[PDB]
Amino acid sequence: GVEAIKRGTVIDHIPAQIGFKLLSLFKLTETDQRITIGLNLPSGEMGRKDLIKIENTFLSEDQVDQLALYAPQATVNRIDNYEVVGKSRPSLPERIDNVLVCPNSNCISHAEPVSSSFAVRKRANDIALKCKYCEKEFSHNVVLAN
Amino acid sequence: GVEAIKRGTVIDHIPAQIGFKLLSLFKLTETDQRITIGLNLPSGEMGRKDLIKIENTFLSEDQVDQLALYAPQATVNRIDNYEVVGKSRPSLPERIDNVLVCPNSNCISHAEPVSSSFAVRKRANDIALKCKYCEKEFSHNVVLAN
Amino acid sequence: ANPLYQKHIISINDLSRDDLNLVLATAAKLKANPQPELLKHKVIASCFFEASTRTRLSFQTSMHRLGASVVGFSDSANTSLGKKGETLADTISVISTYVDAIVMRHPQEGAARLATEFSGNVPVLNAGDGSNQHPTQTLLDLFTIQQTEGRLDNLHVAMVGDLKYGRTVHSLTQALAKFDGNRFYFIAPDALAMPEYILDMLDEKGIAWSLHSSIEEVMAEVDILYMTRVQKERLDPSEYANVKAQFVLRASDLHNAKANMKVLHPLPRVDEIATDVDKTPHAWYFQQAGNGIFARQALLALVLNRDLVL
Amino acid sequence: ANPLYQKHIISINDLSRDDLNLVLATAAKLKANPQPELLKHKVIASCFFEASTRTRLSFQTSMHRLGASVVGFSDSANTSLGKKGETLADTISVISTYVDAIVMRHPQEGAARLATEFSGNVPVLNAGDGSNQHPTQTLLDLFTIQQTEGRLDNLHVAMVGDLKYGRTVHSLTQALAKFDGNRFYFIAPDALAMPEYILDMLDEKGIAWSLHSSIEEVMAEVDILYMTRVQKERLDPSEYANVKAQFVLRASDLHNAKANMKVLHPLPRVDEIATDVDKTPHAWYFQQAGNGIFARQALLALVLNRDLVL
Amino acid sequence: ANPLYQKHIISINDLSRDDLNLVLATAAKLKANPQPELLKHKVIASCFFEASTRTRLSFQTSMHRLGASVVGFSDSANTSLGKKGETLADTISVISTYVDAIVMRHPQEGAARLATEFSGNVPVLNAGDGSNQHPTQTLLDLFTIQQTEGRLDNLHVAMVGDLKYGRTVHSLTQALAKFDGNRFYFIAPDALAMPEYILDMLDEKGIAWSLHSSIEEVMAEVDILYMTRVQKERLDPSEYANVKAQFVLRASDLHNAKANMKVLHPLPRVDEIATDVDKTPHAWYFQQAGNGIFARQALLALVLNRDLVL
Amino acid sequence: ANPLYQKHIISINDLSRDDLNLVLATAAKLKANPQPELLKHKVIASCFFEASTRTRLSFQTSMHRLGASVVGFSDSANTSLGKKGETLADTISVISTYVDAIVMRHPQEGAARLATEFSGNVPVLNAGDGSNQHPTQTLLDLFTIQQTEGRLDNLHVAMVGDLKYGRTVHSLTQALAKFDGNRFYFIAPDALAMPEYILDMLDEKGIAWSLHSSIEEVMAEVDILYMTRVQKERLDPSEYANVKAQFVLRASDLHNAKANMKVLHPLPRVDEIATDVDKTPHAWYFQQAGNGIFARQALLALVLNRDLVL
Ligand SMILES: [Zn+2]
Ligand SMILES: [Zn+2]
Repeated sequence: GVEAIKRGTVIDHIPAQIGFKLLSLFKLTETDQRITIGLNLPSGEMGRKDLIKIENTFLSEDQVDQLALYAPQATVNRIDNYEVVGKSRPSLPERIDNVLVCPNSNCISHAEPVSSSFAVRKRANDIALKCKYCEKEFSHNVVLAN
Repeated sequence: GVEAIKRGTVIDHIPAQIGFKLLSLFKLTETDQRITIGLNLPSGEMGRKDLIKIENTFLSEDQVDQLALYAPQATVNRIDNYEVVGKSRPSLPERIDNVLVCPNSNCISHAEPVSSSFAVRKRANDIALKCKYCEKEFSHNVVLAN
Repeated sequence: ANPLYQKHIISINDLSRDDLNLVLATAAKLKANPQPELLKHKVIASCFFEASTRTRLSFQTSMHRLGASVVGFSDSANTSLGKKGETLADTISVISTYVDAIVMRHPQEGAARLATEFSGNVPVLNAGDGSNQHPTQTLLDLFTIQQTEGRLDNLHVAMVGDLKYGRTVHSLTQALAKFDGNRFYFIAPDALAMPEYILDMLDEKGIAWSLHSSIEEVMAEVDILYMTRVQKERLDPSEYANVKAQFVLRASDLHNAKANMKVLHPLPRVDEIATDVDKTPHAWYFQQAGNGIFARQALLALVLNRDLVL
Repeated sequence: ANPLYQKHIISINDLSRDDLNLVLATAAKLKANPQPELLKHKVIASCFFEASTRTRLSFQTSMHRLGASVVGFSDSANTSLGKKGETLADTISVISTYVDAIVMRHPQEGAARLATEFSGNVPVLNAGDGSNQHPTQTLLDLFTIQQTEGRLDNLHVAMVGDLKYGRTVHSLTQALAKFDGNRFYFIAPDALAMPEYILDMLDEKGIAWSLHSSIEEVMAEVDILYMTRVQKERLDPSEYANVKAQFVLRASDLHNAKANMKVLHPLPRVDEIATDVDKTPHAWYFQQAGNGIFARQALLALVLNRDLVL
Repeated sequence: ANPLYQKHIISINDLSRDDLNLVLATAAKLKANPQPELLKHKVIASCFFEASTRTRLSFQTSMHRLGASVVGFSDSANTSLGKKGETLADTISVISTYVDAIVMRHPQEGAARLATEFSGNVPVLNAGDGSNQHPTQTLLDLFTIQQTEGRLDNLHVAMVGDLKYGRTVHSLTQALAKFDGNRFYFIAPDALAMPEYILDMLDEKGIAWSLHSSIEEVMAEVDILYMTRVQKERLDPSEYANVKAQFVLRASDLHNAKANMKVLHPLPRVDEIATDVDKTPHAWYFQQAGNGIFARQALLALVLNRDLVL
Repeated sequence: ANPLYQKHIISINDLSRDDLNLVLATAAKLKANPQPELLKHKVIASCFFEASTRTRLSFQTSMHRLGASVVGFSDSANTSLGKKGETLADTISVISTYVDAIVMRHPQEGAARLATEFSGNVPVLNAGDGSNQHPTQTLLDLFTIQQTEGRLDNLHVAMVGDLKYGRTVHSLTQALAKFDGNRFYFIAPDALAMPEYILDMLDEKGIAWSLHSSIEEVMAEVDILYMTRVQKERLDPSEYANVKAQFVLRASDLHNAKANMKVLHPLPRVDEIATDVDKTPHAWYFQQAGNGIFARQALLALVLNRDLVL
């Protein structure tokens, strides 16, 4: 099945349907290097999971941490020569950039050459994300209805 | 190329970087079945291809033709019992639906709950796409832009 | 003489349940077998001092569908003179001299009641007056509820959206609390809840009501989902966009809905009902806009005709 | 059932020559002996989202001249709501609920075709849609050409002015190239010539055409001089005023014109036809504006009446 | 380099306790002994994309009293900006190719902060960015409190008026929440109450606050009475008037006020402070507008001067 | 007296090769070692009868950096001018009774030149007179080319974009046609091609030019790539988009460009130069706007100063 290549990253244990979000959002397709994706993989250990293998590619630390918001319980696995040489799990990053959208219609991020940037704060029952620009704090549930 | 699934579609010899563009655009990923995807493969011709295996779904004569503006030389092999029970090549449609966007900025399509649609005509060299609504005709290089 | 003959239709509070019922009966009759020359030779004035293209065209189609002539205007601008000097009083005192009935939308609460005092014997009908009344809307709404539910008594009606400022939700509650056994669910953003007096009338008659936070709490109990448009501009854009995971209706949420539940909306519906909702059977707001004809035709037939033979 | 019965009149490309001919026949019949109560009891909506007083009054006179009621509006402003939220789709979905037919002018190419998808069974008729189609104008134009020339086949038609942007000249060419033996002369300022696709349809069917530089080259061959208004503002004022010794028509230039040549113009004609042209017999553009009635009456009689008895 | 040298003053959040003290102490010295040539040969863009004549005239009078030249504009109506493609990022990239500091007012939240990514090394001071910030107004208010009470710590501050949308009351609560032992009384109608995240922030840093119904309740222990404008249009006309007696100050109310108590109000004052309060020692809203000059000069001296040695 | 002393800068046609060199050499010295008191005690009318905030702010920042005072207006909207009789000749005859130099932008071709018959001895600099001239923009462009290529002679200059209406590309072709051995590539869609009288003028003085379809064709030998704005509205929406791939620069296109190549564009830039081109060494449109200051100061120093001895 899909589980190891010579070198690269195996992103394992993504819940169903997030695998394509991650591909899109993190532009992981835009590399002409061997990616194998398997969606709706069985895995009784999940019920249904998704796995992406990017061959000869290593996700620098923070890249891993951005996945915290979407497939939070996924294991990034380093294979830097024929097997699992480093395991990693997503931690919430302190800032999430480029990928989110400001809920505030009257935020200026919307009409301009400006990457979104949000401050992360896991507080109480969720995570609050404060916009760089309009300084307004929203629940990630609002921000991710998107 | 790689190995087989339990009866479904194999779309092979898709131009590299068209692969994902089809997964997203025709929305092939919202299935409960194992979709296995290989990106930027050798083991098929013209260097690196893309490859998609949708398990159990079999794409209609129609959907097969819809790949034609992106994938025209792809092969929509039809699998039963790990062998190609049938082989389809994308032929050009006569109506491409809701995958394209009318370049006409004053075309009403834009602001409304209508799906886009275009009459397709001529073959390979210049493929003129005619908007259903404003009836203005464009070259496919212009329609296939933004 | 019919009960409503030559009566001024100005407020819903003013109409008794008996009169609501006569209006709804007539309307169910005209729909079915319409007499198209009943108001032949009448000249009705469509005086929209505030413009509303839908209403003005529903009312005017009605006048026509019964064989009536129409003279009238539209502001949200200055028509002529009436900007200075022309007091609504002087303007009606001259228009009573011309026509048989006055339909009128005006941007100030109480403009139809003032008009009455100058219309002489000409009946005036309220097509909306500021933030006060819109009887004609509540009538077509009752007709659609009656026509889908088979009754106006013992219903479970969820009212959602701008409950504080929606002219209509205020009136629909007054009309439906003139019938027995009804239960109301009020789902509204905190800052836009049901004003205290609606709720106090509701507790004197002792009608069953409860506030809620999202449609999905009562999805499966609701007979009627009446939705109003949460107006984006009376709110901060970061506050409008932040309410929960919204109170906007998507077909998905209808998944646990009764087979007979209908979703209603005065319209415009910009975003508070999504397109897939339109395809589901529970979709009933365009059908509703069409029942405006028979309701308003009913109204014009009784006010202008002594006895209705149909 | 007549061929066009309950058909949407949206594009000229959509009508076959057989249908063009049925429209023109009926119209020649109604002119002569008009049945004025044929559409009695119909309520037609005149929905001008873009305003055009002439068209709106030609179409509305037609509805009236056949015994029809009319409800409707005019923008080039905001009517009410429909500025935000009201999608044309929601607006038609509510207007299908009221009326029998929808006549509509809208400033966006394809607005009448979208409307179709929400008009239910109500037929919609295109009174102009952006820079795309205006069928009703081409019909009244064919009727005037037929009525003056006795035919629509084997004519020498000179098309002059803004050939690139004139909505009408594009359509008249499509309609006339559905008949045999026609020859076209295209006289236009360099920067405003006939777009390549008109000319390419013309060469597949192999219809005879040629470009020219001034009316006086074909004065004596032309059966029909169709003139469009060169819009001053889409041009530099020093460029508009510098073209040759102009392509504007003066009676003098008519001196070598055939006895049967007619000069046509949609109107406004501000300067491109001079006042003395008005007195000459070749003047036919006001007569043309009047044939708009019978053409549009034809249209409404067939779309709304199963079989025409006249 | 002084701390504020060449920094962009975008939000109060970005200013520390020490930065607030350094701006207020400088305003104190300039009020004292002015420097009319300190910014000579500097050119400042006064870019008011949203018009605000009151704030503009204070900022430009401050720019002039330090010797600088001013160029700029006040759109809202129109000059030629923010239209037909031309983005804000590109405007700032052109403007900071001529000026030494950009002062700007914009209708959208976040605009000043974006300007900052484009000015490069020219400072951007925010004169108002939508419902977000306004640091310069909070700085003149803090300077008025410091000037009149002698301290910014251990104060009794009542915020009276629209506290939900009050951009001013929010920022001054944050600014003042940096100093110690401040205690707050909030007196607002419920529709307009002080939002929860300001309240959360208060609790968290152990600062005390309390809601009160009437100004009467807390007059005796108040040090600073900061009033805000209720914009009538944030309520129905009906709703507005009905608060059983209101949130309007009259000089009768102040009879029990502390000798040092000052009434502050950001202006325009329309109805919440009665005329009779002006001739009271406590009225301090115009003297506050006056110190706008000082707080505004301080900032421009410190941002444009590596060392101010006064 | 220096050559330009007290002359009216109305057109590039009126400036000689030597005058262009004398203005550009002066701008070079002021960029170097500025003169902030050189125009002290002079008052300049910045009269923008047509609004143009971008040009106004550059001209007024230039007036300020030489020490002069500025009075003026920006109509287009309205101030109180050019209305109810009051002619331009009379306005200039009043204004030149107070000011030392008149800078003006007007919507009509020839206005600056007429002002000149009325100012008497006050100089009139033209900031834009309709589709006619704009000398000050051509002077900052020439200064940007001289600054970056080291010369104004023996250059490879591509003009890309609307070349028919491009007031800028016309003037710079004339200015540059005064220096030697310049060679031109014109890349424009045919609807917008470089007018024949510029082309005639080119041929006549033995200067070489060539039309090319795509920017690809000539990237390798280009020195200055001057882009222009296509105003979408000079074409149909349909026409606009359809140029098989377009006239828009992206940084991919520049991969084969000469080490010294600079992309110039008069701004607003909307769509013809993609964002990614900004972070390329070649992008020079904002640094060009920056030199607007210098070219503009040079002129005002030379026109108002009998001898500039720098
Ligand atoms: Zn934001
Ligand atoms: Zn289209």
